[PDB]
Amino acid sequence: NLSKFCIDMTAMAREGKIDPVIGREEEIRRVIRILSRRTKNNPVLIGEPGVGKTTIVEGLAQRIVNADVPDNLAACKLLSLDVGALVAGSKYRGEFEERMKGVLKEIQESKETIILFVDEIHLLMGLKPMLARGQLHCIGATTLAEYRKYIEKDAAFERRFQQVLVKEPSITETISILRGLKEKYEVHHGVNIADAAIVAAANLAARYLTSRRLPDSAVDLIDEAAAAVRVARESQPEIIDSLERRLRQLKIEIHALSREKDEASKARLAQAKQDAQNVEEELRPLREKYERERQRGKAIQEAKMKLEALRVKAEDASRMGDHSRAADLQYYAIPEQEAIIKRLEAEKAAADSMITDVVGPDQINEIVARWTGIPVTRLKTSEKEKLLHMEQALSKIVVGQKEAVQSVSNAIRLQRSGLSNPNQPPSFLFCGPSGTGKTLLTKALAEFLFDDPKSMIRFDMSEYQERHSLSRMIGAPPGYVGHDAGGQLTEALRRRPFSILLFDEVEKAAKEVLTVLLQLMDDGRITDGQGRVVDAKNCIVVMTSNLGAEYLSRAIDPTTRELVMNTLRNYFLPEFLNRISSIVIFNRLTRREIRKIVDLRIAEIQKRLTDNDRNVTIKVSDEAKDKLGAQGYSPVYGARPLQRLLEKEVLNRLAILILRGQIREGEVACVELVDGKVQVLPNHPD
Amino acid sequence: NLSKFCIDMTAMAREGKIDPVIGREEEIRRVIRILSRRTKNNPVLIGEPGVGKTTIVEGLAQRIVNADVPDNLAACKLLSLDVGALVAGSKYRGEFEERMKGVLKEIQESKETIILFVDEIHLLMGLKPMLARGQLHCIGATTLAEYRKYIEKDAAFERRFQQVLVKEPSITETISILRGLKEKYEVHHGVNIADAAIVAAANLAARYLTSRRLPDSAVDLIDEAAAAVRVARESQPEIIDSLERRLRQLKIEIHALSREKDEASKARLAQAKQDAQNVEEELRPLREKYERERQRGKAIQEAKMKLEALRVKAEDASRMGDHSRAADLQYYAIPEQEAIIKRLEAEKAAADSMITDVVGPDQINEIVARWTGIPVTRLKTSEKEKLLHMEQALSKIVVGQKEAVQSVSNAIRLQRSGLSNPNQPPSFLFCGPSGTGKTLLTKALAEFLFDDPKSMIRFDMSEYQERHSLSRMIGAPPGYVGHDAGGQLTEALRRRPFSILLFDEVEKAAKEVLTVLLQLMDDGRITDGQGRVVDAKNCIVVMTSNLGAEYLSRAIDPTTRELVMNTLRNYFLPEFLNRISSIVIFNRLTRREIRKIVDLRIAEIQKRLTDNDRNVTIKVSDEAKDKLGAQGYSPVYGARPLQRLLEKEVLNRLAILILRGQIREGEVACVELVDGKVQVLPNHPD
Amino acid sequence: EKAAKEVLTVLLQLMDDGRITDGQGRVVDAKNCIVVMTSNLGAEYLSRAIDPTTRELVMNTLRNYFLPEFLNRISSIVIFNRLTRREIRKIVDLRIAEIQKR
Amino acid sequence: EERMKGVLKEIQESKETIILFVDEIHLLMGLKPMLARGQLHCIGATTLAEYRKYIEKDAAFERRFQQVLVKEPSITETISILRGLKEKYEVHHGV
Repeated sequence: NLSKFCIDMTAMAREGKIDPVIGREEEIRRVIRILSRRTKNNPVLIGEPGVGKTTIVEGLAQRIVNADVPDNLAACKLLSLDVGALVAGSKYRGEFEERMKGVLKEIQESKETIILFVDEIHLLMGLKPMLARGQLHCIGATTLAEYRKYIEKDAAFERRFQQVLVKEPSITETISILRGLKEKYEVHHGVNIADAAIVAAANLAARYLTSRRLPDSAVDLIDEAAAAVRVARESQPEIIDSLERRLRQLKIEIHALSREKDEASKARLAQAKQDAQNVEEELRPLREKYERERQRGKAIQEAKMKLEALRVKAEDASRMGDHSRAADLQYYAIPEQEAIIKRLEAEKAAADSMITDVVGPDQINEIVARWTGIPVTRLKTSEKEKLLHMEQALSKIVVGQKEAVQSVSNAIRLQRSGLSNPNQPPSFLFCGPSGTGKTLLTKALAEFLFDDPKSMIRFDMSEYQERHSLSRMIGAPPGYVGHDAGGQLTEALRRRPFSILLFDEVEKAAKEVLTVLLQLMDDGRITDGQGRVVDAKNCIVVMTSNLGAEYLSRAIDPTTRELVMNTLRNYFLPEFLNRISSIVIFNRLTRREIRKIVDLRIAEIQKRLTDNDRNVTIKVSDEAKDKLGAQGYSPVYGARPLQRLLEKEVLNRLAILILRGQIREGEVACVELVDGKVQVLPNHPD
Repeated sequence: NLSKFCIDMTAMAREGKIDPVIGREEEIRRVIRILSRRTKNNPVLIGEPGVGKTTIVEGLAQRIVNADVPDNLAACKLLSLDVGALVAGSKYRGEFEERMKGVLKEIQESKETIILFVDEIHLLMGLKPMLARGQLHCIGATTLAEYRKYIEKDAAFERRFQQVLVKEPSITETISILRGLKEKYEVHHGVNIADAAIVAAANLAARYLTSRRLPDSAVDLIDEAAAAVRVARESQPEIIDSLERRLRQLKIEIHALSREKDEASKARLAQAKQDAQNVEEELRPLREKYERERQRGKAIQEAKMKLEALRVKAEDASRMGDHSRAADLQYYAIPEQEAIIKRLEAEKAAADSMITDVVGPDQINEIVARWTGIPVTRLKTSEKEKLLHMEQALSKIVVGQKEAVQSVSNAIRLQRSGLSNPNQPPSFLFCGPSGTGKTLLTKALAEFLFDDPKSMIRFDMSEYQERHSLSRMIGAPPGYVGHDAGGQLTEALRRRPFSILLFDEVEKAAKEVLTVLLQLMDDGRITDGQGRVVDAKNCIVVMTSNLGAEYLSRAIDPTTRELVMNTLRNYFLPEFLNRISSIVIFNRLTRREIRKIVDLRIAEIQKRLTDNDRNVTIKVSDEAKDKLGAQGYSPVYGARPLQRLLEKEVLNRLAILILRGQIREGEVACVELVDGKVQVLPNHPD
Repeated sequence: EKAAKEVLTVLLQLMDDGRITDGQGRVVDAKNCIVVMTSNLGAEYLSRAIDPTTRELVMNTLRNYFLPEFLNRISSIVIFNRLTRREIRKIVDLRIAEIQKR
Repeated sequence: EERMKGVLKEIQESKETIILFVDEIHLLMGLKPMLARGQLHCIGATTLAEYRKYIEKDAAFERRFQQVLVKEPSITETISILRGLKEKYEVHHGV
């Protein structure tokens, strides 16, 4: 028989080597209905890669072999066969097609109803399975795109098929499947785990390592964690290996002195004999407890092995009816094995590097850290304390609208508390003069709430005032030219959902993209031109304005607030306008805060000084700062100009004397001013 | 002889593995006489996808095999080539090219005359049918879109053909064809079906499903419901299975306990044998009647099967002319098979309960439900009970304008009553204050008549004050600015046959807008600017206004209403105003309805608290309710901002304390107005 | 000044990435590199006597051409002018020096 | 193919857990050793280019491997490893 390429699922099912599936049953029954459906028997599943749609097929087969299934299909069997393996048969398609017809017939001339799951089904593209008229069955599963690319472009084949979707499970579903496979994996490493670590780890992978999808992601996370900790238990303790290297060098010394004959040699001979003694009679306690734990875990492993083997054999026999041996094996070998395990556990509990075989969340934390280099500190923060401190925290970054800060704070608070629409994320639309750090405000926001620069994006609506600009920016359905670039916005949502959304020049926008953004607000997602309606619940969305700022006199009054109220209600649909978290405003910039910013400026300057060993002592006279500020305020950009202004107007002469070294190590940057012109004074000429 | 890629449809007919389709038989005669022509007898069908135009082609073939033929086409052979798999599966067009060649020439090897069906002939473009008009026939079918974009371009190839069209099936067609398919699917399934179930099914299938096309949509959903009923029928009852599982446990326990020396084991073992006999004498009656009804359905299936077998054998002999032996079969098996059928129905009805072969509409209703996310609880009124509870149900949504909603309900009753002008759906003029749930009322009607928000689209007359707005709303020819996006209302109606048409604040829409939408509404229809066919007599249209608020004095009297309507008729065409089925009057919202409104809002709050485990109770004190109403009362807009007012007032500090924990789960959010500025009275200190 | 503003965008990235993301996504560091870009609009204001008043005219002349922060993510603005007849003759002397060298 | 199986077979003929690192693994892609998970053991290594060219095509391998890049070493590290080398290199040429 040419079962060469085939793999009998039902075999391992009876064998029980297949992993125990969990959850997602209604889908299974849907599959069933599709099978017994006459017109198009074809279950053709679709989902994102890696999710182990495979796992789902196998779980259905598992449910099958228990015979609690469609009767007309209970007598049927399932098996896999890699299409790549079939085309691995030969090099050329011609001789290959002989193998293929062999496949189609070999199953055809099979007097027992058995079905094949054609994984990666689309690869039929590269046909013969027009033989499908009920005499046979298949099972389809592959990604959406290529399905639309080839299957959707074949009527006859497809009018005989029925797309099946795959929802991506959520946190709780992880919790389920992970708690399930916990025992299996712990055995395969002979280890222990606690739950809260699993919970966190799941959430964490969900948050940051997101180039892949739930849930197998957090699974392999568990994997690597357990591997690392199992490597540590498998490895000798640091005291043990140091002891052993020591004693090796100790017997080295002992005998090297046994060669020489002089009183010092014999002295350190006896001394190194005592050394090797001490170390050996100390290690053999620790050495032997290490060995004992090795043996304990060993016995544990093999006991679980025979335990589950008996379990699967007994389940098989019960499915058969071999009652006598089934019952005796069950109520004899299971209980004694339980006793074995419980006395093993008792002795391990009494055993008190002695590492806790149980893993810890901190472990996963370190792992994800080296996965993304992100400071471990920020991770172990539950996203709650930061909330109870974010307000003043970000105040410590920029100042100027305490009220705006605390407002957006309350907004995100009400989001995370879950006291609103749980699907439409909070939305933001600013107004006021640039220079404050509005951008920078959002920036600190992100790197505090997602802890990443790239978490920010940028959108400037002059670039988005043509309807076709909208088209390209959201991408177009594959039937259009936008198929080669797609939607940068959309694709950004894809790659990193937990991120931030900037929008600017919104006054200069096209009305249509304005409306699709309004939808996004009320949608919490966007129906792409392709069908992948990608969530936004992990997003933050900001729009910019500076128009009414012409009202801003240095001074907060409600009067001007209503001024710009109308000044905006005119601009956009008041219903649309009802979709901000709350109206976001600004104000003028009194001198005091500006010179405070100057203090922050000289601060980051001293920071740059600290970046290297160079001690430099910035002495900004009060009046220095005073002139700096009083000069560089921009009625159009505030200190954004003044920033680089002072940057130049110090860094120049600073680096001058630095290159010159005339102001030497440990010296003082006496930041001086000369008659209305700032001039730091060199401690010396050449 | 590479017919391998093609199937002899005529054979399949003589094989009798096809389903006799009905309807469009005049189209059959059309294409028949076309093939009788010598001018250009190779037509193309104008066909919308998903109509099973296939089914048409096969009906053609079936009539063809049975003397329903112009003698010129005596023994022509309709065959079926999978053109798609043929063209796209070729990795290199050369093999594709030689395939095309070979099939072409071998067609000319017409040992008998054949006429192959082919589709998507544009896919043959991307000119090798060099002699199609000679030595060749063409069975074409597609939408007019492809005919235009590819065929209407070329001259010779196109002019070789003729145009024929088939339309969307009416209800009645589906009715008949489903009545046909009833028996076929039954015989494939061995279950029962209710006529009216099918009727209401296909009805809702038209109501919804516009994605897919009738009829075959109704067919497939019927099939799915059927298989669901079949899966339940295939399964043994869950109570029996559970009992038998318990019984297997009991057998194992018996084998385990009999080998034990203890009167505990012996007593429970006697108990186990006893209850084994119990559950056996329990299930085996029900188990055997399950087996029996299964044998009944099996007799049914095989009886109908041999019925069809002998009947088509007799039909074959008829086509042979064996009237002697054909009539012998007809009068020796057919009515006797029917008598077998009658006896089977008799014994099955006499069995009458856990499993029913019939298909309650509820089942397919659940199917379409999880196809739409709406309970059939909604999908059972035919708008009748939707009316007979309209007043009350809508009141449960919004209140305060009992007169206005009353008139709305009356005129909508008239619309449903089929006696008012069905061409011109009743139209309405909201007129009163603002922020009164006005747009909320619009959406309320929208859903209450559809139970879905997508059936309502925003169209404010404020953007539509001019004839430029006219051109953008009504669409335009290719040469005007209101055309590129189609027309807003044009496309809006192009999608929906059932929706409401929002005309907000129409005192902005100029008289010209009144007159053009009069052209529209007077039959609920006009011709779009883009140049298509559009009619929405099933849709709904409603206008709004608020200039009557200015009349309204803080407490509707016709006195003020009189002058209001005067100002309207002299501001807006009184003849056009006569198209308004009812002027929707409103008054000053007194404080009681607003109190109840805020109560509904805090209800939305408490229920979103329920939306998670985090759920405490609000206690809005009377004075708090009243004061907050007085505050958020916006005489400019009723209390439209009062909602944001209230939420920002309480919900902020609420969540603050919550995520701090000053009040824990389930307890009271005692909203007690302190100093007129209520504070969320905490319960747990620091 | 004639550039496609999206090429300008990728250049601005280069200015602010230290590297660049490509069609392969991969990134290659340019920290050890520098960049040059020129214009010749100011010739309008070119009339020898260095005066500030013109420089702001030029600054706005190019503000309207690019993004503000783009013109700020720069390291420094560059300015040129015509040549003094004396330095003209000087560079000619350099030329004849080149000549005698050849 | 057959010699490849022979050694592949020869793998199965193993006293202890035989591990066969392989480089250029793309060379076998541009599937044969899809036989036994658990029996065979290699380490992957190539250019990121080759990663996307052949690693990311067969979904089987995609579930069967995990990548670890190699950051470019730095200068001080060069100095160190070069001291290491320097020892043996001079030993090779006594200067």
